[PDB]
Amino acid sequence: VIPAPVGLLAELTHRCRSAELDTQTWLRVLTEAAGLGVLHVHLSGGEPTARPDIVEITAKCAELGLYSNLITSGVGGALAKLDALYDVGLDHVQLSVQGAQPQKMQFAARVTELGLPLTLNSVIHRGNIHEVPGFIDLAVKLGAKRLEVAHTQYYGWAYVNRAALMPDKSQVDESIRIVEAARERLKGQLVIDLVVPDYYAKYPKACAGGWGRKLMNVTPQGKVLPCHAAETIPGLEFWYVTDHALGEIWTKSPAFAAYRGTSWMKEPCRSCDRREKDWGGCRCQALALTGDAANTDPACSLSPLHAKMRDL
Ligand code: SF4
Ligand code: FES
Repeated sequence: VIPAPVGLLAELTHRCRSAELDTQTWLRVLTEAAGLGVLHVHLSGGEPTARPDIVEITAKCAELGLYSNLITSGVGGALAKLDALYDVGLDHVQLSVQGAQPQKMQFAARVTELGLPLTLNSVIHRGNIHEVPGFIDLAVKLGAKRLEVAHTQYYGWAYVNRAALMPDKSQVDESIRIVEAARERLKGQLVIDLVVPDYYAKYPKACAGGWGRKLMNVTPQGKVLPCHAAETIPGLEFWYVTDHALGEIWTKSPAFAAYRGTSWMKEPCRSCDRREKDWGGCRCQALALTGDAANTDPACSLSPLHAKMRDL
Protein backbone atom coordinates (compact mmCIF):
# COMPACT_ATOMS: atom_id res chain seq x y z
CA VAL A 1 0.00 0.00 0.00
CA ILE A 2 3.08 2.21 0.53
CA PRO A 3 4.64 3.13 -2.85
CA ALA A 4 8.34 3.10 -3.54
CA PRO A 5 10.18 6.44 -3.68
CA VAL A 6 11.36 7.73 -7.03
CA GLY A 7 13.37 10.87 -6.21
CA LEU A 8 15.80 12.04 -3.55
CA LEU A 9 16.81 15.64 -2.84
CA ALA A 10 20.19 15.57 -1.09
CA GLU A 11 20.96 18.91 0.59
CA LEU A 12 24.67 18.27 1.12
CA THR A 13 25.38 21.61 2.83
CA HIS A 14 24.07 25.12 3.38
CA ARG A 15 27.27 26.86 2.26
CA CYS A 16 27.83 29.60 -0.35
CA ARG A 17 28.53 24.53 9.21
CA SER A 18 30.26 21.74 11.14
CA ALA A 19 27.07 19.71 11.71
CA GLU A 20 27.13 18.16 8.22
CA LEU A 21 27.12 14.40 7.68
CA ASP A 22 30.27 12.42 7.03
CA THR A 23 31.07 11.18 3.53
CA GLN A 24 30.38 7.60 4.60
CA THR A 25 26.85 8.44 5.76
CA TRP A 26 25.92 10.02 2.43
CA LEU A 27 27.35 7.03 0.56
CA ARG A 28 25.15 4.80 2.72
CA VAL A 29 22.03 6.89 2.06
CA LEU A 30 22.63 6.67 -1.70
CA THR A 31 23.05 2.90 -1.42
CA GLU A 32 19.85 2.48 0.59
CA ALA A 33 17.97 4.80 -1.78
CA ALA A 34 18.90 2.70 -4.82
CA GLY A 35 17.83 -0.37 -2.84
CA LEU A 36 14.38 1.17 -2.28
CA GLY A 37 14.01 2.03 -5.96
CA VAL A 38 15.00 5.71 -6.18
CA LEU A 39 15.75 6.80 -9.74
CA HIS A 40 16.89 10.44 -9.53
CA VAL A 41 19.30 12.04 -7.05
CA HIS A 42 19.44 15.85 -6.87
CA LEU A 43 22.80 16.87 -5.42
CA SER A 44 22.17 20.31 -3.94
CA GLY A 45 21.68 22.21 -0.69
CA GLY A 46 23.44 25.55 -0.51
CA GLU A 47 26.29 24.76 -2.87
CA PRO A 48 27.01 21.05 -3.40
CA THR A 49 30.44 21.65 -4.95
CA ALA A 50 31.56 23.24 -1.67
CA ARG A 51 31.78 19.71 -0.29
CA PRO A 52 35.31 18.28 -0.61
CA ASP A 53 33.75 14.82 -1.13
CA ILE A 54 31.40 15.95 -3.91
CA VAL A 55 33.26 13.87 -6.50
CA GLU A 56 33.21 10.71 -4.40
CA ILE A 57 29.50 11.22 -3.69
CA THR A 58 28.76 11.75 -7.39
CA ALA A 59 30.78 8.63 -8.20
CA LYS A 60 28.60 6.55 -5.87
CA CYS A 61 25.48 7.68 -7.74
CA ALA A 62 27.05 6.46 -10.97
CA GLU A 63 28.18 3.27 -9.23
CA LEU A 64 24.57 2.64 -8.11
CA GLY A 65 22.95 3.51 -11.43
CA LEU A 66 21.28 6.62 -9.98
CA TYR A 67 20.52 9.57 -12.24
CA SER A 68 22.57 12.37 -10.68
CA ASN A 69 21.48 16.00 -11.07
CA LEU A 70 23.86 18.70 -9.84
CA ILE A 71 21.72 21.62 -8.68
CA THR A 72 24.24 24.42 -8.32
CA SER A 73 24.67 28.17 -8.66
CA GLY A 74 27.81 27.71 -10.77
CA VAL A 75 29.76 30.26 -8.72
CA GLY A 76 33.21 30.01 -7.18
CA GLY A 77 34.79 26.59 -7.02
CA ALA A 78 31.94 24.95 -8.91
CA LEU A 79 33.76 25.28 -12.24
CA ALA A 80 36.97 23.81 -10.81
CA LYS A 81 35.26 20.59 -9.75
CA LEU A 82 33.18 20.21 -12.92
CA ASP A 83 35.74 18.17 -14.87
CA ALA A 84 36.17 15.64 -12.05
CA LEU A 85 32.39 15.34 -11.61
CA TYR A 86 32.03 14.66 -15.33
CA ASP A 87 34.74 11.98 -15.21
CA VAL A 88 32.95 10.02 -12.46
CA GLY A 89 29.68 9.98 -14.42
CA LEU A 90 27.59 13.00 -13.48
CA ASP A 91 24.43 12.64 -15.53
CA HIS A 92 22.91 16.11 -15.46
CA VAL A 93 23.49 19.72 -14.38
CA GLN A 94 20.84 22.25 -13.31
CA LEU A 95 22.00 25.88 -13.17
CA SER A 96 19.78 28.35 -11.30
CA VAL A 97 19.99 31.42 -13.54
CA GLN A 98 17.98 34.01 -11.62
CA GLY A 99 18.67 37.27 -13.45
CA ALA A 100 28.23 38.52 -10.56
CA GLN A 101 26.66 36.39 -13.33
CA PRO A 102 29.63 36.36 -15.78
CA GLN A 103 31.07 33.32 -13.99
CA LYS A 104 27.71 31.56 -14.28
CA MET A 105 28.17 31.81 -18.06
CA GLN A 106 31.68 30.34 -17.89
CA PHE A 107 30.34 27.42 -15.87
CA ALA A 108 27.41 26.97 -18.27
CA ALA A 109 29.63 27.11 -21.35
CA ARG A 110 31.91 24.45 -19.84
CA VAL A 111 28.96 22.17 -19.04
CA THR A 112 27.81 22.09 -22.66
CA GLU A 113 31.45 21.94 -23.79
CA LEU A 114 31.80 18.63 -21.95
CA GLY A 115 28.55 17.44 -23.53
CA LEU A 116 26.50 17.35 -20.33
CA PRO A 117 22.77 18.17 -20.53
CA LEU A 118 22.18 21.61 -19.04
CA THR A 119 18.95 22.92 -17.51
CA LEU A 120 18.51 26.58 -16.65
CA ASN A 121 16.24 27.06 -13.64
CA SER A 122 14.57 30.31 -12.64
CA VAL A 123 11.89 31.42 -10.19
CA ILE A 124 9.29 33.84 -11.54
CA HIS A 125 6.93 36.13 -9.66
CA ARG A 126 4.76 39.18 -10.31
CA GLY A 127 7.84 41.39 -10.59
CA ASN A 128 10.10 39.43 -12.92
CA ILE A 129 7.61 37.44 -15.01
CA HIS A 130 8.21 39.89 -17.85
CA GLU A 131 11.75 38.46 -17.97
CA VAL A 132 10.56 35.15 -19.48
CA PRO A 133 11.64 36.13 -23.04
CA GLY A 134 15.08 36.96 -21.67
CA PHE A 135 15.33 33.55 -20.02
CA ILE A 136 14.34 31.84 -23.28
CA ASP A 137 17.06 33.63 -25.24
CA LEU A 138 19.64 32.79 -22.56
CA ALA A 139 18.81 29.07 -22.63
CA VAL A 140 19.21 29.01 -26.42
CA LYS A 141 22.36 31.13 -26.21
CA LEU A 142 24.01 28.80 -23.69
CA GLY A 143 22.82 25.73 -25.58
CA ALA A 144 20.80 24.31 -22.69
CA LYS A 145 18.47 21.40 -23.43
CA ARG A 146 15.74 22.44 -20.98
CA LEU A 147 14.41 25.61 -19.33
CA GLU A 148 12.38 25.64 -16.10
CA VAL A 149 10.29 28.65 -15.04
CA ALA A 150 8.18 28.22 -11.92
CA HIS A 151 6.28 30.44 -9.51
CA THR A 152 6.82 27.84 -6.79
CA GLN A 153 9.88 28.01 -4.55
CA TYR A 154 11.30 24.54 -5.29
CA TYR A 155 10.42 22.79 -8.55
CA GLY A 156 8.25 19.74 -7.87
CA TRP A 157 6.55 21.00 -4.71
CA ALA A 158 3.72 23.55 -4.70
CA TYR A 159 4.81 26.13 -2.13
CA VAL A 160 5.51 29.86 -2.39
CA ASN A 161 7.43 32.33 -0.25
CA ARG A 162 4.56 34.83 -0.17
CA ALA A 163 1.05 35.19 -1.59
CA ALA A 164 1.34 38.80 -2.78
CA LEU A 165 4.45 37.94 -4.82
CA MET A 166 2.49 35.64 -7.16
CA PRO A 167 1.78 36.86 -10.72
CA ASP A 168 -1.47 38.24 -12.10
CA LYS A 169 -3.99 36.17 -14.00
CA SER A 170 -3.23 38.54 -16.88
CA GLN A 171 0.51 37.82 -16.58
CA VAL A 172 -0.06 34.04 -16.53
CA ASP A 173 -2.28 34.26 -19.62
CA GLU A 174 0.52 36.31 -21.21
CA SER A 175 3.30 33.89 -20.21
CA ILE A 176 1.38 31.02 -21.85
CA ARG A 177 1.44 32.72 -25.27
CA ILE A 178 5.16 33.46 -24.89
CA VAL A 179 6.11 29.93 -23.83
CA GLU A 180 3.81 28.17 -26.31
CA ALA A 181 5.08 30.26 -29.22
CA ALA A 182 8.67 29.58 -28.17
CA ARG A 183 7.94 25.86 -27.77
CA GLU A 184 6.90 25.58 -31.42
CA ARG A 185 9.73 27.92 -32.46
CA LEU A 186 12.36 25.70 -30.80
CA LYS A 187 10.84 22.22 -30.92
CA GLY A 188 14.09 20.29 -31.31
CA GLN A 189 16.47 22.87 -29.84
CA LEU A 190 15.06 23.72 -26.40
CA VAL A 191 12.46 22.24 -24.05
CA ILE A 192 10.52 24.82 -22.03
CA ASP A 193 8.76 23.92 -18.78
CA LEU A 194 6.31 26.45 -17.32
CA VAL A 195 4.75 26.26 -13.84
CA VAL A 196 2.25 29.02 -13.01
CA PRO A 197 -0.88 29.49 -10.88
CA ASP A 198 -3.89 27.84 -12.52
CA TYR A 199 -6.61 30.46 -12.18
CA TYR A 200 -9.16 28.37 -14.11
CA ALA A 201 -8.73 25.06 -12.27
CA LYS A 202 -11.56 23.88 -10.03
CA TYR A 203 -9.45 21.21 -8.29
CA PRO A 204 -5.79 21.19 -7.25
CA LYS A 205 -2.83 19.07 -8.31
CA ALA A 206 -1.08 16.46 -6.20
CA CYS A 207 1.98 18.12 -4.71
CA ALA A 208 4.97 16.00 -5.80
CA GLY A 209 2.50 13.21 -6.47
CA GLY A 210 1.26 13.16 -2.90
CA TRP A 211 2.77 13.38 0.57
CA GLY A 212 5.20 10.54 1.17
CA ARG A 213 4.47 9.16 -2.29
CA LYS A 214 7.52 10.00 -4.45
CA LEU A 215 10.27 12.28 -3.10
CA MET A 216 12.52 12.50 -0.05
CA ASN A 217 14.40 15.60 1.12
CA VAL A 218 17.48 14.97 3.29
CA THR A 219 18.86 18.00 5.13
CA PRO A 220 22.62 18.47 5.70
CA GLN A 221 22.21 17.13 9.26
CA GLY A 222 20.48 13.98 7.99
CA LYS A 223 16.88 14.93 8.78
CA VAL A 224 14.50 13.38 6.22
CA LEU A 225 11.49 15.45 5.12
CA PRO A 226 8.57 14.48 2.86
CA CYS A 227 9.16 17.84 1.13
CA HIS A 228 11.35 20.91 1.38
CA ALA A 229 8.81 22.98 3.33
CA ALA A 230 7.73 20.20 5.70
CA GLU A 231 9.53 21.83 8.64
CA THR A 232 6.83 24.53 8.47
CA ILE A 233 4.30 22.07 9.91
CA PRO A 234 4.41 21.70 13.71
CA GLY A 235 4.05 18.47 15.62
CA LEU A 236 5.90 16.36 13.04
CA GLU A 237 8.44 13.76 14.14
CA PHE A 238 11.19 13.74 11.53
CA TRP A 239 13.68 10.88 11.60
CA TYR A 240 17.41 11.09 10.86
CA VAL A 241 19.41 8.74 8.66
CA THR A 242 21.98 8.56 11.46
CA ASP A 243 19.46 6.66 13.62
CA HIS A 244 17.48 4.61 11.07
CA ALA A 245 17.86 3.00 7.70
CA LEU A 246 16.32 4.98 4.86
CA GLY A 247 13.67 2.32 4.29
CA GLU A 248 12.47 2.52 7.88
CA ILE A 249 12.23 6.30 7.62
CA TRP A 250 10.25 6.08 4.38
CA THR A 251 7.78 3.56 5.82
CA LYS A 252 7.54 4.20 9.57
CA SER A 253 8.68 7.74 10.41
CA PRO A 254 5.66 9.64 11.77
CA ALA A 255 6.42 12.65 9.57
CA PHE A 256 6.00 10.60 6.39
CA ALA A 257 3.00 8.68 7.72
CA ALA A 258 1.25 11.82 9.02
CA TYR A 259 -0.28 13.00 5.73
CA ARG A 260 0.22 9.83 3.68
CA GLY A 261 -2.95 8.18 2.44
CA THR A 262 -6.45 9.48 3.19
CA SER A 263 -7.12 8.68 6.87
CA TRP A 264 -5.78 12.08 7.97
CA MET A 265 -8.24 14.04 5.85
CA LYS A 266 -10.88 16.51 6.95
CA GLU A 267 -13.94 17.43 4.92
CA PRO A 268 -14.47 18.00 2.05
CA CYS A 269 -11.53 15.75 1.09
CA ARG A 270 -12.63 12.91 3.36
CA SER A 271 -15.90 12.46 1.41
CA CYS A 272 -14.53 13.27 -2.05
CA ASP A 273 -14.06 11.36 -5.30
CA ARG A 274 -10.67 12.92 -6.04
CA ARG A 275 -9.14 12.24 -2.61
CA GLU A 276 -6.80 9.57 -4.03
CA LYS A 277 -5.90 11.54 -7.16
CA ASP A 278 -4.56 14.85 -5.83
CA TRP A 279 -4.34 13.75 -2.17
CA GLY A 280 -5.91 16.94 -0.84
CA GLY A 281 -3.39 19.19 -2.57
CA CYS A 282 -0.45 20.75 -0.77
CA ARG A 283 -0.11 20.39 3.00
CA CYS A 284 2.19 23.38 3.42
CA GLN A 285 -0.08 25.74 1.49
CA ALA A 286 -2.99 24.59 3.66
CA LEU A 287 -1.00 25.38 6.80
CA ALA A 288 0.41 28.64 5.47
CA LEU A 289 -2.99 29.88 4.27
CA THR A 290 -5.50 28.30 6.68
CA GLY A 291 -3.47 27.61 9.84
CA ASP A 292 -4.00 23.83 9.84
CA ALA A 293 -1.95 21.61 7.54
CA ALA A 294 -4.68 18.93 7.59
CA ASN A 295 -7.16 21.31 5.96
CA THR A 296 -8.12 21.25 2.30
CA ASP A 297 -5.74 23.13 0.04
CA PRO A 298 -7.40 26.53 -0.56
CA ALA A 299 -6.35 26.22 -4.21
CA CYS A 300 -9.29 23.83 -4.47
CA SER A 301 -12.67 25.37 -5.25
CA LEU A 302 -14.36 23.13 -2.64
CA SER A 303 -12.35 24.73 0.18
CA PRO A 304 -14.50 27.17 2.19
CA LEU A 305 -11.52 29.55 2.38
CA HIS A 306 -11.16 29.58 -1.42
CA ALA A 307 -13.39 32.66 -1.58
CA LYS A 308 -11.03 34.64 0.68
CA MET A 309 -7.82 33.44 -1.01
CA ARG A 310 -9.16 34.30 -4.47
CA ASP A 311 -9.90 37.88 -3.38
CA LEU A 312 -6.35 38.28 -1.99
S1 SF4 B 1 -11.67 18.34 -1.98
FE1 SF4 B 1 -9.77 17.63 -1.17
S2 SF4 B 1 -9.75 15.95 -2.58
FE2 SF4 B 1 -11.66 16.66 -3.38
S3 SF4 B 1 -10.62 17.89 -4.86
FE3 SF4 B 1 -10.61 19.56 -3.44
S4 SF4 B 1 -8.70 18.89 -2.61
FE4 SF4 B 1 -8.72 17.22 -4.02
S1 FES C 1 5.14 21.68 -0.34
FE1 FES C 1 3.21 20.83 -0.96
S2 FES C 1 3.20 19.36 0.66
FE2 FES C 1 4.92 20.45 1.46
